[PDB]
Amino acid sequence: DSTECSNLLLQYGSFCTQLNRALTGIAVEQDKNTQEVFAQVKQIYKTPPIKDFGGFNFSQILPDPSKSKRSFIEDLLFNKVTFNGLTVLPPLLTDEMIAQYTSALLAGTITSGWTFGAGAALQIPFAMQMAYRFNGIGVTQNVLYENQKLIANQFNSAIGKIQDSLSSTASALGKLQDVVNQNAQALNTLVKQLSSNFGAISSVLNDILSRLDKVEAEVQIDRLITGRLQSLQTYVTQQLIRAAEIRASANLAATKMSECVLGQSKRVDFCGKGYHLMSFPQSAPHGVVFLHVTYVPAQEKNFTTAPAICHDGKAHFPREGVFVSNGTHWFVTQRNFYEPQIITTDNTFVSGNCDVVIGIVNNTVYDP
Amino acid sequence: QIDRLITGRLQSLQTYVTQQLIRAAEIRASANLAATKMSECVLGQSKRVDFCGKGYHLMSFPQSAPHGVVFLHVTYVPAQEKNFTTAPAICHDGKAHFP
Amino acid sequence: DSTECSNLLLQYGSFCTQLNRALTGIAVEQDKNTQEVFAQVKQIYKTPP
Amino acid sequence: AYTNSFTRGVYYPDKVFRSSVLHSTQDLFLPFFSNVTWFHNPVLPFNDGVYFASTEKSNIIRGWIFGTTLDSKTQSLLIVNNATNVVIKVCEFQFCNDPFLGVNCTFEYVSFKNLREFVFKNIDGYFKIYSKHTPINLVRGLPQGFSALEPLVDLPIGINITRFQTLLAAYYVGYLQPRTFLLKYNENGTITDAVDCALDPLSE
Amino acid sequence: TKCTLKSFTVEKGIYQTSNFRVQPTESIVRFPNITNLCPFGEVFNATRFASVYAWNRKRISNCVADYSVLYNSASFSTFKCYGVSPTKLNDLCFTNVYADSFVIRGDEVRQIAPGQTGNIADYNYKLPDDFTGCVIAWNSNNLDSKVGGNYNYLYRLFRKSNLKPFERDISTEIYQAGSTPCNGVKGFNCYFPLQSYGFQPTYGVGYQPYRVVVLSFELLHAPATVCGPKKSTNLVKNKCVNFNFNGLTGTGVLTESNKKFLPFQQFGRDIADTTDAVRDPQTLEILDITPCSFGGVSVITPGTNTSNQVAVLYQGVNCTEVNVFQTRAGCLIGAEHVNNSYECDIPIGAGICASYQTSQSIIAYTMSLGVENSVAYSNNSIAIPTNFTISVTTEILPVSMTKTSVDCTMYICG
Ligand SMILES: *[C@@H]1O[C@H](CO)[C@@H](O)[C@H](O)[C@H]1NC(C)=O
Ligand SMILES: *[C@@H]1O[C@H](CO)[C@@H](O)[C@H](O)[C@H]1NC(C)=O
Ligand SMILES: *[C@@H]1O[C@H](CO)[C@@H](O)[C@H](O)[C@H]1NC(C)=O
Ligand SMILES: *[C@@H]1O[C@H](CO)[C@@H](O)[C@H](O)[C@H]1NC(C)=O
Ligand SMILES: *[C@@H]1O[C@H](CO)[C@@H](O)[C@H](O)[C@H]1NC(C)=O
Ligand SMILES: *[C@@H]1O[C@H](CO)[C@@H](O)[C@H](O)[C@H]1NC(C)=O
Ligand SMILES: *[C@@H]1O[C@H](CO)[C@@H](O)[C@H](O)[C@H]1NC(C)=O
Ligand SMILES: *[C@@H]1O[C@H](CO)[C@@H](O)[C@H](O)[C@H]1NC(C)=O
Ligand SMILES: *[C@@H]1O[C@H](CO)[C@@H](O)[C@H](O)[C@H]1NC(C)=O
Ligand SMILES: *[C@@H]1O[C@H](CO)[C@@H](O)[C@H](O)[C@H]1NC(C)=O
Ligand SMILES: *[C@@H]1O[C@H](CO)[C@@H](O)[C@H](O)[C@H]1NC(C)=O
Ligand SMILES: *[C@@H]1O[C@H](CO)[C@@H](O)[C@H](O)[C@H]1NC(C)=O
Ligand SMILES: *[C@@H]1O[C@H](CO)[C@@H](O)[C@H](O)[C@H]1NC(C)=O
Repeated sequence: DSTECSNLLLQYGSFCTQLNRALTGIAVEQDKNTQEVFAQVKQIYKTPPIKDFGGFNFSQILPDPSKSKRSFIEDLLFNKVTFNGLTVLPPLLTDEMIAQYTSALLAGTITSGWTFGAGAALQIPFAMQMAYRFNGIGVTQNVLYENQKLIANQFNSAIGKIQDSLSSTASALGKLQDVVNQNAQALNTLVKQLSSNFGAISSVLNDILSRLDKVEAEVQIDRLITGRLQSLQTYVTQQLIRAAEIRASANLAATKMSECVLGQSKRVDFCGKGYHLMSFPQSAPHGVVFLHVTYVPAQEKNFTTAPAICHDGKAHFPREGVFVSNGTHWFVTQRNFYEPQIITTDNTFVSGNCDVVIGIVNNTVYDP
Repeated sequence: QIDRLITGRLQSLQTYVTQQLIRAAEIRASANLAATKMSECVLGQSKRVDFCGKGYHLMSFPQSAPHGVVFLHVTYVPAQEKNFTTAPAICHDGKAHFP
Repeated sequence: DSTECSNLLLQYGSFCTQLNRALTGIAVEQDKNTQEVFAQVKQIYKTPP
Repeated sequence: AYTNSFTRGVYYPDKVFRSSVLHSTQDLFLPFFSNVTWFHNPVLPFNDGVYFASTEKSNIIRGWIFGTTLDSKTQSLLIVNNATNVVIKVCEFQFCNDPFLGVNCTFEYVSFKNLREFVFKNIDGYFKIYSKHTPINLVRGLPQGFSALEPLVDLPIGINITRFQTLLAAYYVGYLQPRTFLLKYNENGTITDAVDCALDPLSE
Repeated sequence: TKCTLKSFTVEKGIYQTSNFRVQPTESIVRFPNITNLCPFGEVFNATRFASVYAWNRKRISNCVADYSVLYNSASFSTFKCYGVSPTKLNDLCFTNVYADSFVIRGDEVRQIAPGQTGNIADYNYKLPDDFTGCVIAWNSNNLDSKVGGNYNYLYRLFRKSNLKPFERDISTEIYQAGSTPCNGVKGFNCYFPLQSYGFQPTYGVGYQPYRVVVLSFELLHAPATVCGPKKSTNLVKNKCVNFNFNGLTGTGVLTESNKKFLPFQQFGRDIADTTDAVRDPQTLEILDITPCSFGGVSVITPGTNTSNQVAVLYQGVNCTEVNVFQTRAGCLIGAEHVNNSYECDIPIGAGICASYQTSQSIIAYTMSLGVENSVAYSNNSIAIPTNFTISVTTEILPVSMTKTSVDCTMYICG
């Protein structure tokens, strides 16, 4: 706010305006990034008063009405992340609005599965949604219903480990905390550069105007103008490149929102390790957290196997699953869970005589 | 005097080329997305939720536009639902049947 | 390696320090990029004899 | 004779309050763990400036002289405690080559269980004094601990200095270097710890 | 807005046109209590005085020289100054000042000037052509003149050569005034080199005695031990002001504070070097400094082809510092706050948006996220679609920029 300096800054023309235009382009994009992750749901779906989700317990991830109206795990995440012409603008969506979108996405997912992404939300019982998520990974739905208490207890236990993982240490949130740190470090660096001389007699602008007369002071001030303007161009270039890194992360987060919250991804290791069942979005400062629920197969046995079995000269192949021998009998099992079925013309289909197939075995096929 | 003009005009031109390099990377990310939407949505049938527009993807058609591409994503949207009572299995002669 | 030049360069403040910081950030990211591709396997599997 | 200085000899480098914060600064400081000179007086070089410290609960030491000749041909600082308070003069003193006290002029001014520590430095035309007083439990070496020295006076005398001597049982003398230091300011703006950045790779 | 966009038509949006900044209500100056006023009484008011052949010099240093005490003293028979105007003296600073003092007759006071000639000028006290400093005199016939004549005062009548500028020579050696060799004793044309004015009370205005003082100034490598007195104003808290404390010039709002500076500390700094407190030099309170209130000014507008009404957002400002409404984004002016919620038309921030709506005005509202829906969940109800719609969705993606190439030589040096 020196008027002597302002008259010299006008000689540099459009440099000052295009720094404000560049930072405004970044600032508006941060709301576009936040909108396109969370605002994927057209209606604010809300959970019923009852909580009979087949024994699954979402109480740590659904909203807490006693709390902003964040979930328990969203409150952990919001606790663990922590004027020389510079200003900071508010986001377009408050944390209370972001928590209404994660609540709507979660309440839709729980009460209606993949269906609320594709059209109107269609209700389905949670144990039947999980059966259709099990069929999606090639495990036959009776493997859910016959194990529903075990699967519910394993899910409830695994959400319990998320509370401990986020309560006992902050160190998991390093990706979000580093985004706060890089912006604080960049703003402090931009302000610290006001103390630098850039070769001028002093860095204090009124000090130059006391020590020297107009023509000499103008030569000393033009060093401060050159250095401070080069320090803004350095900061705004650095924020343009850092905004491209955050936009690439926001496009990835918008894609995990669409393909894993609103659906069930078939893409290997995209939405957690193991075969993907579903995921739940939880908000965090400057980011999003997905709790990816996945099936991991856990207790293998070795079996002898054959590509086909030869019956009355005909080679039989399994429709779904694979042949295995327990040691002396032969069975067909689904691929991803040991459930042995007796080999029948329902389980198997024919293709030609034995002699074409390398490694075919002689065993009986039952005809009902 | 000319060294002041050369310094200012050269820094004016470096500022433009720096922004064009950053803007070219923003457009490359969109050209790689459009190349992927053409391979997966047009040349195939994507099962990726909301990748090829809202609803279940049937097919899409490319139309050219100046500096871009336009996809007409044809999708199946379910539209007149009715409520039904449901069950995970049914018990017949002492055995559980599943659909 | 001039002593007289270095004491002029200090009067520009954080410009030289943040160039070293920027190139160090690029250097560490090359190790991250190379881990994200190849280090996806949890164990060194070996083929049978 | 010589001694390890430990972490002694930090002072407030400017009249600025800073709090709850770490400040990185370059100034004439005594290096940490420097191997300083020790005495029970000789004329000494002044270099960039001096840290001077004494086991003073005794009134053996009375004052100091600073200049180039320390004799007649040019003006020199004389500093003496008159047993009430410090007196300062800058005369062209022709005084004794072996001065002792019982166990023209262009400027003038008037202000064992203990250590009294002082820093003397000259910049562009001002002579600056910083000091501190503390209890101690050791007779031989400097007390191994930390406490910063506070400014007393900042004198507009314009004199050139290259040598000094004491007027007058242990006391110690060490020379300031243009070190970079990191300074820990507490809630009340006292320096409560410091790091000599050039000391070792962990300090860097 | 039209000027900030450099165009005559403005389309719908929010445009940052300008920056609001509270102006300083007044300018304030603070310095320590004015002390060590220079010892001019020892030269201007002392009972004793010097003979002009052997004048007395007082060295002046380490003090505040209020020259207005001298030049406003209307009792003085003359004031003159050279290289400086009297009203400018109290702004200046010097390494040393010298006050040179003597008694002479009134008719020789006119000799006391740069480069002039006469008995006093050439043989008692010589001033250079480039003398910078002041000449001051007053009649002293009350002290320096006596019945029968005061013969105690003397001036040099004879010398072999003129004095150089500020040369001093008190010697009484007998002077050869002609062909007579002196041989160490007086005689015809071998004379005592001094004479007396003999001041009698019957003397006229030009023969009466005057006490004279000449002030000489210098600036050197040694710092300025003399300055004219520092002014100061009253102190204003809670208003926006421009301020100086000693040499710490700035603009801000001043308040009392909970900060406890150590006794020697004068200023306080924030994490990023920015000054945020000061000690007042006349009563040692610790004042917080905060910047005078400022923020981006944004014009919210419908398209000018639809309406010329506008609303203004003072980003981060609180309205008491500028319909009117305090949003979390800042003071919003010229927009009706509305109790409904709608889809976001023009964004403001912190959940607020604005639009031009119904007879029409700019409204501002908390944006609506979407229609609330209770999914009809129960543990044995399923909804199955009985029918479908084929939907066609248009998606647009940019693929390439306009290809540019610049001749760097022709752009820089046409
Ligand atoms: C769900 O789990 C929490 C503890 O994690 C427990 O307090 C609650 O009673 C459980 N059941 C329901 C229906 O919330
Ligand atoms: C399968 O058999 C091999 C035989 O070498 C053995 O090493 C392996 O541990 C067995 N795996 C299991 C799960 O029993
Ligand atoms: C294999 O399955 C049959 C099923 O009846 C069982 O009797 C037999 O004990 C199993 N084990 C072996 C080693 O064959
Ligand atoms: C496996 O290799 C052995 C090698 O001796 C061979 O006897 C056997 O027929 C092969 N079986 C299949 C299924 O290829
Ligand atoms: C399988 O059965 C056929 C007909 O009985 C026989 O010729 C053949 O040798 C048997 N064994 C194998 C391994 O093909
Ligand atoms: C389904 O049941 C709910 C609750 O009884 C009801 O609100 C809704 O209108 C019903 N019909 C459809 C098509 O959802
Ligand atoms: C300390 O320094 C002196 C020379 O300044 C040297 O004679 C002495 O040996 C040194 N002592 C140690 C322990 O390094
Ligand atoms: C600061 O000074 C106050 C004086 O009352 C004292 O209470 C406090 O303990 C001191 N120390 C700190 C670190 O604030
Ligand atoms: C300054 O002078 C005034 C009036 O004599 C007095 O009230 C005040 O205490 C003085 N302050 C200092 C710091 O000397
Ligand atoms: C202005 O509004 C008129 C309404 O008839 C319309 O014809 C015209 O296209 C509009 N032009 C612009 C620049 O909005
Ligand atoms: C705005 O300023 C007034 C004082 O002018 C203050 O009382 C108020 O708390 C401030 N904040 C808001 C949101 O009004
Ligand atoms: C909105 O309605 C509430 C309750 O009637 C009232 O307190 C508030 O002032 C209203 N605001 C406006 C702008 O109408
Ligand atoms: C299905 O919807 C279409 C309109 O989209 C309607 O014309 C048709 O009659 C409906 N058919 C049934 C079986 O409801």
